[PDB]
Amino acid sequence: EGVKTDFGPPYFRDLLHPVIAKNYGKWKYHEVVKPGVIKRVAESGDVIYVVRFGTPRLLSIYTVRELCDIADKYSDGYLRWTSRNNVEFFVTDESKIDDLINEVQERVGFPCGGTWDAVKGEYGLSNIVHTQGWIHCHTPAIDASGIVKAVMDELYEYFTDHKLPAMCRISLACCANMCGAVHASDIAIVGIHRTPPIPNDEAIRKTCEIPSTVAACPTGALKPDMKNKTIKVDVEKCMYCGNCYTMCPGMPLFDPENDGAAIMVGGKLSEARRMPELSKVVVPWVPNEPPRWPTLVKYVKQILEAWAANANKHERLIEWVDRIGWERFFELTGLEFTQHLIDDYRITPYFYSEFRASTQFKW
Amino acid sequence: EGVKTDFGPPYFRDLLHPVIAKNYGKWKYHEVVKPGVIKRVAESGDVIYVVRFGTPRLLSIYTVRELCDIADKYSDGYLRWTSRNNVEFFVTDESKIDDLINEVQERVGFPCGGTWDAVKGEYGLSNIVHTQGWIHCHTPAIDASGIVKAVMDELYEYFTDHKLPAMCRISLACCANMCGAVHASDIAIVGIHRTPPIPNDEAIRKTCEIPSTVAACPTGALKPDMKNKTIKVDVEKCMYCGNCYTMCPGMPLFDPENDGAAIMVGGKLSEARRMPELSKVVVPWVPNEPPRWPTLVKYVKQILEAWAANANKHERLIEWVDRIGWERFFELTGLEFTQHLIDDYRITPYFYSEFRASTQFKW
Amino acid sequence: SETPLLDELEKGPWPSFVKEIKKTAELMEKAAAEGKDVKMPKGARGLLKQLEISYKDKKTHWKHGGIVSVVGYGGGVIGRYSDLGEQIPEVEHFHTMRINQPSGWFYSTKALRGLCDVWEKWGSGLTNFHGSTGDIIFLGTRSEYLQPCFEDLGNLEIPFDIGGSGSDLRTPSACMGPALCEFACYDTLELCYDLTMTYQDELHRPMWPYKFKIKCAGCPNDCVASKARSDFAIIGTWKDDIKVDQEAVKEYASWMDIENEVVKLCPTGAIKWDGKELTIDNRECVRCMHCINKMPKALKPGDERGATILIGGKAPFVEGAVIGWVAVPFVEVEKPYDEIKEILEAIWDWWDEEGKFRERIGELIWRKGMREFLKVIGREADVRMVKAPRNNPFMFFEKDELKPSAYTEELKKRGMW
Amino acid sequence: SETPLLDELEKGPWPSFVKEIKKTAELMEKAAAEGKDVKMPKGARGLLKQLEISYKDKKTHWKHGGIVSVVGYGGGVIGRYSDLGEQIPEVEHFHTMRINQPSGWFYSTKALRGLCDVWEKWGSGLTNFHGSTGDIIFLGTRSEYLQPCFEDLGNLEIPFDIGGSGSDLRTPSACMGPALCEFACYDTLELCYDLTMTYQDELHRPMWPYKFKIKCAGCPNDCVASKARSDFAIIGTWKDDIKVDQEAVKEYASWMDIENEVVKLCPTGAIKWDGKELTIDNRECVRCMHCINKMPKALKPGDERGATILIGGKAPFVEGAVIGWVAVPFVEVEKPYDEIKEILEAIWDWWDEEGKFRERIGELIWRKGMREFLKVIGREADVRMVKAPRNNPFMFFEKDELKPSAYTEELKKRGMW
Ligand code: SRM
Ligand code: SRM
Ligand code: SRM
Ligand code: SRM
Ligand code: SF4
Ligand code: SF4
Ligand code: SF4
Ligand code: SF4
Ligand code: SF4
Ligand code: SF4
Ligand code: SF4
Ligand code: SF4
Repeated sequence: EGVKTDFGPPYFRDLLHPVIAKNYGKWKYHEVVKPGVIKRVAESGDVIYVVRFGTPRLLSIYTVRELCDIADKYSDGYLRWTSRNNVEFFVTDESKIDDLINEVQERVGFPCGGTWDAVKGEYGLSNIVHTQGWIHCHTPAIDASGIVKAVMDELYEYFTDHKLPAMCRISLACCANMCGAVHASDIAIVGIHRTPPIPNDEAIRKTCEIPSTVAACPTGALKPDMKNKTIKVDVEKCMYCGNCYTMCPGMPLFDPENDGAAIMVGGKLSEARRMPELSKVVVPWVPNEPPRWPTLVKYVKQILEAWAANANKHERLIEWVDRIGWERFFELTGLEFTQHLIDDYRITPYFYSEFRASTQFKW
Repeated sequence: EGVKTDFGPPYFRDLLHPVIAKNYGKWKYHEVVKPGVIKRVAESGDVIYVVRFGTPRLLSIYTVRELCDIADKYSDGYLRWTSRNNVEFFVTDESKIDDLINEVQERVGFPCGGTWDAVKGEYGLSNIVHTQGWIHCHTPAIDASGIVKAVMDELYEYFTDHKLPAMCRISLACCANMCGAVHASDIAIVGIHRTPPIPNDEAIRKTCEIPSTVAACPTGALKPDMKNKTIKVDVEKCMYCGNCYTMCPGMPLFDPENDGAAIMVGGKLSEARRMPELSKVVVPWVPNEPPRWPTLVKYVKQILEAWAANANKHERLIEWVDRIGWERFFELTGLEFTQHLIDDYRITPYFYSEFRASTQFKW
Repeated sequence: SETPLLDELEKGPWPSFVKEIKKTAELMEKAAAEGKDVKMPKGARGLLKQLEISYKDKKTHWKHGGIVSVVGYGGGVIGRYSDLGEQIPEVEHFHTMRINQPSGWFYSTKALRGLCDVWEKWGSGLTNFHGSTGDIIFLGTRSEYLQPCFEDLGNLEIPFDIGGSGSDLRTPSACMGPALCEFACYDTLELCYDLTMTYQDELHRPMWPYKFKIKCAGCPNDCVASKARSDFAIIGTWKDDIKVDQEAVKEYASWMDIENEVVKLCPTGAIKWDGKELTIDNRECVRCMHCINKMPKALKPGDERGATILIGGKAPFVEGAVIGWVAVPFVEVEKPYDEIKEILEAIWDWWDEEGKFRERIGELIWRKGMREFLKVIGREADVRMVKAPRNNPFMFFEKDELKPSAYTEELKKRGMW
Repeated sequence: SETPLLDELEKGPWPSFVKEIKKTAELMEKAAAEGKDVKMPKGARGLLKQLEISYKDKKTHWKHGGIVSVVGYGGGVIGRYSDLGEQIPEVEHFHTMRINQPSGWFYSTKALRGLCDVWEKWGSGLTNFHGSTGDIIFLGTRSEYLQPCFEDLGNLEIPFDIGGSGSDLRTPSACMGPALCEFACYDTLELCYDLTMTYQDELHRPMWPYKFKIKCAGCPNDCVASKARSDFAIIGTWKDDIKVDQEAVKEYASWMDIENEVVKLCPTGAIKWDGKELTIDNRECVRCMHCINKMPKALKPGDERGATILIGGKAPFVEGAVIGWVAVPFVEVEKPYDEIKEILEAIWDWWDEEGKFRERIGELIWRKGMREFLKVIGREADVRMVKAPRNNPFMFFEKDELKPSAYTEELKKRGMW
């Protein structure tokens, strides 16, 4: 016998809603009824209603069972999540759509919304993709779950409606190794340090493999100390990425007062209208202010409300910038351009800017 | 007393034709009358005609003496050269313009032309900026004067008339340190090596400062060899740039059978309509074939004719590509894309792609 | 008030995570007091008390992880310890388990309940739905519980395996694709699972110089952020014409501003509308999706389907953040996917043989060059791989491309060349 | 024939450089035969012969040169020696003297006649009009003749000094500017001349880590290729409105297609035409010049004039070819140009202090960062310096910007900060 291994996840096809299983790869068109409700008509003529809700991502198993109770009812015991950590139900009988929407709100407190209609041209804010934060991670500069709650509270109304002229993605990373699509979002919140690491010589000797710690620094600020058998850090060359702390517990760069978040904009993943773009820093640093992070929230709101105001139907934030330029962008958003925003990261090769970072090309 | 030094060039203002000195900074407008001939009208009412002629750049003083005789006869003893090495005369009596053109043509064999007219949107091909080649330089891969002569013979009709729909600059660099603005030219001819150097240890030891020879290598292919007090080359990392031979006579890499020219396109210097751009390689290599370099000339002409045949008015090569894309560019020019054309020059920083290399910005 | 700073975040309209954590501990302690087989009832409370301290301190309270796994596997379990280990005993070990999600995150209620049963028993009762990569996150358990927990997950009527972590093939993910989406150019969910199954060993037993991720997107809309979030982004596309029902477009133009909201927005001017006919120049089309996005009833992807493969996508670490670039312009997606597998394996053989410690595939290509990368996958250089040809003449030439000469014979004579 | 390969280049319509060399040979030989004081009657014919052997071998026959100069100067004369010196002794020494051009290449015939007489006497009789930087090139003389040639030059009725070469300020150059051009935003010729005179020492006596180039363009058309070919590109611009003559625009509207040739080609859509009234949104205009270029009788640069300065322009070596980027969005250009001279001297000091052997200014800025560069020239960062802000979060913060913290004190009493 022995403990069975190497069997993988369940086969997805066994976990499909019957109407979905039958009409697989055979749909005619979709239709957004109202915000949070999307209709899908099959080539067979069958009609199923997908219904989307915001989740905190982090779920109690009890808030899981309680979703399964709802699932058996409105949706034949079938269910799914999204790529942005929303939850979607599948209702056949369209009279029981609102019942679902209401029961969900009273049972678990999960708002209906998170959708968008490109056809008409009206968009809603979807969930924020984020990570662990102080809940579980050993190298964060900020905490995801908290800021997410604080931001979405302010910008709730946007998730619930289609009040936006184009698609806006808000995403978050708790440190520089930027987990999630954070480097490619319309608005990004990125945990940064602003303080170099003070080496712990004792902790390094016993635990740290030095040569790979030294090799993992992108600016070369680290040099092996032969003596001594420790690491030396050139403060002039450190930009507080904290990669050395990832590699070595003897290299903390943590300072509660100076750690914070940068805000980046102008990212894009889809091909539609224009090419994918990496996010760009437009606010160097805002403080950690648990629990409401009011400075962060105000600056995200400020930015989003600026682009919302000006942007033409479909025109995303980076597309807006394409049109007005960064000169007018910094004015309207009311942000200041400092030297911190001039790229100085030496190691990335120029030739990457010449590669096709897109599926867009002619045959 | 002692030898006079530090006195500089003659003050230009004492060398300006009286009508030009009088109306300095007081021009109404210019009109391109016909190829080679530009009318300039001053606010004062003075009218001067600037008549332009192609030159081989390498001039005989006896040619300079001839041009002086002509200048005394038609332009009151005044003359200039242009920034692409054409020569210009200043005629006030409009009824003498053709006497001049014909007399220049006859006496020195220099053709009138090398102009363009933005207003009507009709453009001449001007002179090819080029350097020393085998005439005087020790680091060339190709000749300069031979290739320019061979290209200008084939493209001559475009020098004397306004036959092209936009500006086309053709520029030649006899090696990779591209003396000239060859690196931002609509069509650039750039000499290259394809063979690594063979260290001559005796010559290196005698004449070369090792550390600066080593550090002149962009790919880090050179290492000092303490034992034999010389340099070792890692052939795997050498891309035959020639820089180490610029530094050190003990590092030649010339191979007369494998030296040749790359052909690059899509450079733009002016701001007009779109930003400046560095030229991009589209033919990796063509051989030196003196005296006519037929293979090189055939490709330059092939590229020019394809752009001319499809380009809209004003639309320079890079603007033509902005429109059609590189896929259609290689098809229309009949050129092959190979892996050579995928940029691999590692040292150049990505952040330079993010700097505003241009005077276009909003106030 | 035990937790004054966290309680501020139970307020507001957005679903509170603080509410989620409280809801867990309270019911887990309610279960354990009722004689239930709960090994960690104290888990979620201690987590809340530590997070409360972290909010006060404005710093993490988790230290570096002493490595841990299950029998047979090397990855899938991430070790974590609290530096308040003695003050809050129950979070001295709070290890995460990554549970392989079903392709496209589809679930029946049973499957989910099964997961809850095992985790209530062996863990903190705290989960993430879903993790960034796509895995189900079992958040917080001890070292000697890992082994029994894995036994039982596999013995469930709907059984789940462990996902990928460390220097392995990570758990692949895929957009909803053909399960829900009329845009799908191929069966994303089948491809995701098939891959997950084919390279089980490379997922569970990390052997590579670093991590490697794969994400499958139905169409160029990239609904799983594949180009940014994976080393190997398999994105759906087509070769022939966008299928256009002309009457359906008239149904749009009855109300829609097709000239402004569609025509003028097409990147390459390929799409025309005059009032009667819509015309698409598929030679000029870059299959950006917008027009199909705009008029999904009317417009559709072509019949000749497959995928473009974008290589390199990664977060910034070491050499810089990467949105994947074009590696394979077109490849067929048909079971058992031999053409895609052949590619993946060739890349892995090469990356294992040549990759430095903690070097991502994209950094390796950057270091080695596309020429080497292309010969490894056995494909030709193609203009579609670049936004533009190189802006400098510093090209490497292969030995065999050179004209034989006095000079090459000299190089030969000395054993260089 | 003596030169069958070069003879081929006496054919064809383009004026022949071979004819130029041969003419020199014939007439220098004739002049010397006539008793005229000509020290190098054979130099031209030696060059020709070496060039013919070069065409046959497809390689240079020049070697690395010895250092050579005129008394008092360390630059401006570049030694060149042939490897064919025994076979052709008249070209064994064949150095170039770079003679500083008048601003904008303006001459009277008396000036040129002076140059021709001096070079006839002491040199090959071969010249370039002009060197790529701008200088007159005296192509080919022996070492013993450099000094007496320079002396003769300096004693001419219209005298000519040596330009630059080596690690110095090279000979600045200027487009024609206000002498002929209605587009000029400043006096290019005057500025050029003034910098040349002001920094004679920096030009004649190389003292820097490498070469430094200045070029002066009167307007954004950049007719001296300054941004590609000079480390410090002074490019004319304006701050206020384009001057529009409406009646003149109507005179254009009668024959010229303004919508297609002007309106649709403006990079920012700032210029509108409705059939009666031309409008310019100068808040949207980026001063690209196309509209003015299209309509010089109607449109003029604005009244508040000066220059944008572009920094770093260079050929590839070391770190890549550079088109220069915005260092100074706007500076006034008024005699005696104190603001420009200030910027220059600050840059030079800093570069002399920090530069490596053979490091260009552009490369130093890439190495030290724009922050250090901007403080050196005492100016604030401007959004006009970048095409976009940084695509990564790895930002350096200065000490004074950080909050006073237990950590900042811990750093202080450790010898770091
Ligand atoms: C729900 C979800 C499917 C899934 O879970 O697998 C999804 C679903 C669809 N996406 Fe998406 N997208 C989903 C992830 C995305 C995200 C990826 C991400 O953020 O992680 C974006 C890429 C972000 C980016 O580009 O930076 C994405 C790029 C798009 C684009 C956006 C249009 C644009 O202008 O860029 C299309 C176009 C559209 O609006 O119809 C699109 C269109 C669609 C369509 C309309 C396709 C269809 O006809 O069914 C699907 C309906 C959703 C809707 O609200 O209209 N979907 N798609 C996605 C999860 C996010 C969520 O819960 O809100
Ligand atoms: C005489 C000369 C300046 C000098 O001091 O010597 C010059 C003079 C003029 N240039 Fe220029 N440019 C001169 C080299 C250049 C070069 C620099 C170079 O090629 O090395 C270019 C920059 C090249 C580039 O853009 O890549 C240059 C880019 C322009 C532009 C841009 C054209 C465009 O469409 O991008 C204008 C616009 C125009 O066409 O009227 C221009 C326009 C002009 C105007 C029309 C301005 C005026 O109001 O008189 C002048 C007459 C040119 C004509 O033939 O129409 N000039 N101009 C130049 C000698 C060139 C020759 O013999 O052919
Ligand atoms: C589990 C997860 C957090 C979450 O719940 O969202 C995670 C969390 C950690 N990541 Fe990650 N990464 C998670 C998805 C990502 C993604 C997004 C994705 O995979 O779709 C990225 C960007 C894409 C990429 O891989 O480049 C990402 C980029 C990183 C980086 C490495 C990036 C690089 O430049 O090479 C760090 C650094 C490292 O690996 O040492 C890292 C490493 C880590 C470590 C082990 C922290 C560390 O520095 O040692 C994390 C463990 C904390 C913990 O115990 O939970 N993680 N990480 C994410 C996966 C959930 C899942 O399994 O489904
Ligand atoms: C004379 C001239 C060629 C011509 O016929 O026009 C010239 C000729 C030489 N150049 Fe140059 N360059 C000439 C203008 C340029 C220009 C353009 C300009 O000045 O407008 C450039 C590009 C801008 C720049 O400087 O980057 C240029 C970029 C170079 C490069 C190095 C640039 C770099 O850092 O990459 C080399 C290599 C070096 O500096 O050692 C170089 C070096 C040389 C050497 C000394 C050859 C060598 O490898 O050491 C030249 C010897 C010629 C000879 O012996 O007869 N030359 N060179 C040009 C100057 C004459 C004049 O005074 O007007
Ligand atoms: S982004 Fe950083 S802090 Fe957040 S989960 Fe990833 S590694 Fe941890
Ligand atoms: S924080 Fe980053 S830059 Fe500083 S020493 Fe550590 S790895 Fe290097
Ligand atoms: S481009 Fe090269 S070969 Fe030509 S003169 Fe300049 S350095 Fe010499
Ligand atoms: S030729 Fe260029 S790449 Fe090769 S060793 Fe010399 S400097 Fe380096
Ligand atoms: S990527 Fe394409 S097929 Fe997949 S869900 Fe998004 S729009 Fe549909
Ligand atoms: S898919 Fe995009 S590029 Fe193609 S026709 Fe439609 S809008 Fe244009
Ligand atoms: S740079 Fe401007 S001012 Fe100078 S000649 Fe050219 S168009 Fe006239
Ligand atoms: S100068 Fe250029 S940007 Fe300004 S209005 Fe004219 S064409 Fe437009």
